[PDB]
Amino acid sequence: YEHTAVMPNKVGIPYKALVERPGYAPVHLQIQLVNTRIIPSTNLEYITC
Amino acid sequence: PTVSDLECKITECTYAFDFGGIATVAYKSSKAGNCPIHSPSGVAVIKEN
Repeated sequence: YEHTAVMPNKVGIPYKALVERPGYAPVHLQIQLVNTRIIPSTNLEYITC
Repeated sequence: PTVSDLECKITECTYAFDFGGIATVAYKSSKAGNCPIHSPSGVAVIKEN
């Protein structure tokens, strides 16, 4: 079974969801960010000193 | 055992080709025992006998 939602982006605040599967006891899940590392694509031009 | 003071409560159901409905009954007995259950109407089929 799968579940979808939207979560606000913040490093510390966790996110608690409660999935429902009819004919079954509900289960809750807990997901928490640790990082968000944007990485750009770069190339060198020259150096100086 | 004589059966009286019945109360049937529907918990949850959903129409699908498998048994997707569950309901509960409260009851006041005369004495312990076993006797069958049945639905004469055809709107729903009873999984149990």
